[PDB]
Amino acid sequence: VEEILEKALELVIPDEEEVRKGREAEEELRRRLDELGVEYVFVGSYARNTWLKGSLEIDVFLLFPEEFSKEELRERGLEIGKAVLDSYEIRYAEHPYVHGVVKGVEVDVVPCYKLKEPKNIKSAVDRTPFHHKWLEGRIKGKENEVRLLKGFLKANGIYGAEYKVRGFSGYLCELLIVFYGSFLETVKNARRWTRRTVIDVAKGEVRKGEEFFVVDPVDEKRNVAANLSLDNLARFVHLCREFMEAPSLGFFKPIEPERLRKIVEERGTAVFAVKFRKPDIVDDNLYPQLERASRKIFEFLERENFMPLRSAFKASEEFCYLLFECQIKEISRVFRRMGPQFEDERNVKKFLSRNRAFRPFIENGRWWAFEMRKFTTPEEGVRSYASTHWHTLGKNVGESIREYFEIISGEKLFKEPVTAELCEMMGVKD
Amino acid sequence: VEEILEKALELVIPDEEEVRKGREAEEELRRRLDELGVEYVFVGSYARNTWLKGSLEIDVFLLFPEEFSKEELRERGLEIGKAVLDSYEIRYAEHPYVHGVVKGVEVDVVPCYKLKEPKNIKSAVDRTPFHHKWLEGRIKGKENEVRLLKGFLKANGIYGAEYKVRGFSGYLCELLIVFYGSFLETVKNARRWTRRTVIDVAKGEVRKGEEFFVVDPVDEKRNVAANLSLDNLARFVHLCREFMEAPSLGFFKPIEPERLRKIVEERGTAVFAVKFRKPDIVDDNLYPQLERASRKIFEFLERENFMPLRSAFKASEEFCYLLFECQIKEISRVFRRMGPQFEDERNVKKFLSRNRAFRPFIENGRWWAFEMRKFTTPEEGVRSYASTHWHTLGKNVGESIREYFEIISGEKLFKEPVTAELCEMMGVKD
RNA sequence: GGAAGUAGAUGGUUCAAGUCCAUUUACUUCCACC
RNA sequence: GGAAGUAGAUGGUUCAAGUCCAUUUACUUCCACC
Ligand SMILES: Nc1ncnc2c1ncn2[C@@H]1O[C@H](COP(=O)(O)CP(=O)(O)OP(=O)(O)O)[C@@H](O)[C@H]1O
Ligand SMILES: Nc1ncnc2c1ncn2[C@@H]1O[C@H](COP(=O)(O)CP(=O)(O)OP(=O)(O)O)[C@@H](O)[C@H]1O
Ligand SMILES: [Mg+2]
Ligand SMILES: [Mg+2]
Repeated sequence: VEEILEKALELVIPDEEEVRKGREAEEELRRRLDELGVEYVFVGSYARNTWLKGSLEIDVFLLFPEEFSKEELRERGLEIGKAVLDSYEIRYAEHPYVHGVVKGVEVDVVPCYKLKEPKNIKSAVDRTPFHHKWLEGRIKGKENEVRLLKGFLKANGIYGAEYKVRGFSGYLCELLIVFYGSFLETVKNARRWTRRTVIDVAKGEVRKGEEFFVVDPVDEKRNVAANLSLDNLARFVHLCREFMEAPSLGFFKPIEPERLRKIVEERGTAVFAVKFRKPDIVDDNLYPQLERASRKIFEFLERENFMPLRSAFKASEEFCYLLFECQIKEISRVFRRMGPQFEDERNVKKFLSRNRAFRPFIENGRWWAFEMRKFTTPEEGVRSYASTHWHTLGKNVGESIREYFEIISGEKLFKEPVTAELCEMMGVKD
Repeated sequence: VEEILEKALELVIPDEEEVRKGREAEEELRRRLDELGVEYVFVGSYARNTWLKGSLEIDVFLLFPEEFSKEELRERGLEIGKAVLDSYEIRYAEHPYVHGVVKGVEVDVVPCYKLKEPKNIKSAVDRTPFHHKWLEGRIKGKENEVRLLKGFLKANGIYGAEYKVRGFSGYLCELLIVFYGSFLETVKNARRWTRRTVIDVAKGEVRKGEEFFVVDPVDEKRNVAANLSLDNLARFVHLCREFMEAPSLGFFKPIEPERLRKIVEERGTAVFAVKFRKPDIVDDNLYPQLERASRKIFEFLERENFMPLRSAFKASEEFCYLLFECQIKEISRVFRRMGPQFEDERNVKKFLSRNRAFRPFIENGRWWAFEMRKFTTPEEGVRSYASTHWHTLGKNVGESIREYFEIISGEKLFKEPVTAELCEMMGVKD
């Protein structure tokens, strides 16, 4: 293992030229910011030298007096960000900031309140300067351990707390390194994590809770792992077990429509997608909506007895796809409806008063009716469901589905940019 | 209602010529029996004049000393029966008797023990002479009420306690008339019977029990309605409710393969039969076995996710048919198998060590595997099931299935003598 | 023959079976055939 | 935007809904976007 981690360091540590680029970009930022007479602080991974090789982003925090309105922070912050970056983008879900580039390096310029105590925070980002002060004199010397953890997580698709990933944030990685001492110790101990593991770095303690909870040393009410999904927690624990069993440098490194067609026909399942235009909204808004829409349709498919197996979704540049595989390609038109016990004649009368095609029957002490379905395939079902229940499939996703959707299968489906997702959904290997 | 019951009397009461035939057959039996110096007693419906018009059978009971072996009763009883009847058949499940004809009338000649007290009975039939003594001076004058109840039950397929029917015995009908006073009172009160109704004629009482129970005034441990099915009890109660709501003389009176084909295709269901040679055994042995075989296959169909709707069975002269209708004509080859929670690595290791086609996955905190079915249709499934599980489908039925069976559907099935059963199974009306 | 129960022994399946699919011994009832 | 909760109002389905499919008002958190 020790030999592998040596090799892995070459993948996670920035070389002298990349470090040089960062420092020069930092120096230029300070120069631009000092010219404006702005109050700022460097925070995050650049300021701690815990950033992953090839993935540098400098965080500059603009410190505003607590009295300022939320609207002043965005106006003033966006104004400063734009004046200070070579090129810029402004795109966010709630908390305002400017993304840009200085001397080839990515930068976020972020307005925040200058608080004493990261308690009753005023903006969403107010803890961040306190994270830095806390980590400052604790992370020193353990930089490459953090970089190993980040690289391990990134190579396995579970790095980042954003909705798209629902994984481990960079800050969480730093806290784990402070807690365990090193990447290897983190990985060894994570093998024994449960869905009820509470890690409290400030108290130097692991206990049991209602949920997986890593308490922010800056804010004991804050779960740093709040947005780590159960399944992704499960993935990391499993990965840690595998790595220790058979340590591989491959842990640190990240089909033709014809074969996919044959696999689907081998499975004998109904495979299809709902396709609609992607709403022009940020990822952090879009993905939870794609998750909701996918779940609502899945649940419809289950209560309709199509026996859905799994679901998946994918957003391309212009379209979104909700993907489903079902055990039932076609169900009978007739089904049975449960009626009352033979005993209560009031409800039996009412149950039998319905005009039906097929004459109700007594079985095991109760009345039952044959009834007719409006659809017999999972595709016909989803068409009905998505057309009438658009409004429950996410604010923007539901509105887009209301404007246009189509259900795709077969040769037509395997031509869509969804092949990676389909393979993962069906556990296709090789 | 009173007018209908007047008309109905003409259907249930034997005319003077049929009564005359019975009396002459009785006189001839006595003459044949007296010539042999045999000890006998007339019992049952002929002896009480409670027999249904057109359905006369005389019961002659041979009274043997209690000390006699079971084998002497059969040998001696069969010997006497044969000497005394014009023609005869000997066919029974357990308790020996001879069926025959004297002067055009059906007769059962039955050996029984001459007990004091119908307690700790020695043969299955030992209560019968006591039933007669009990009913003798209680049923007098209410003969036609009994005949109305018998006729009502017979016209609706629930007369007789034998396994083929699982309904109301003639003796049960007599007890109900003694309890309620008349057919109309029986029918009025039966509307309020439940699956827990206990009727105790000897005590003049209705109470609540664990099950529907009519206590034999001759034997308080005996449930006269022991073999009345829950569903047939339910049928009678419902029928009683209908009759009182809309009294009809029709209550007392008992499809082309092409239309049936269209109905099945309208339903979109899988309809098929298991066909095998009828074992050469009595009804009372056969029917419970047909019931078992039908249930075992149904249960297989349910746990295999073919969503069976109902089942039915029919014995012809030479074949037996087990009939099934399923919502699922074809299921996918792939299905999901539930594995362990991500937490216990011992069981996860073992779950993942199985060589599979399709790579297991984590969902909601636990491992799942894709697995492949050996069959994809309910017919393929039953073929597999009946070929390997013949031994659990009844002693004789299972052995016959082991020798030969076939699964039939479509045009081929609608040509079998099973159309009545199929219509009833699917609630076909008109 | 079928059903219910009591005690015991097994095979298969399954990550895991007293708990699912089956096999089997002993004992106790009960039902249908009147 | 998404999630959880507290209180209230509705439509549909159903023999029967506080209990299923949905709609909606007020209030309390929480998460992602750093
Ligand atoms: N979801 C979240 N939870 C907790 N803290 C967060 C956070 N997002 C941002 N932060 C804080 O803001 C700092 C900067 O965040 P980012 O720039 O998004 C990532 P980073 O921690 O610098 O590491 P990375 O660039 O190596 O991924 C973090 O170090 C952390 O203090
Ligand atoms: N399953 C059963 N339960 C209770 N008593 C039964 C019985 N089978 C037969 N008996 C007794 O034996 C008598 C003769 O029975 P069966 O001849 O089979 C019918 P029955 O009662 O004479 O009426 P039926 O000929 O109008 O149907 C009955 O009257 C009853 O006393
Ligand atoms: Mg950064
Ligand atoms: Mg008779």
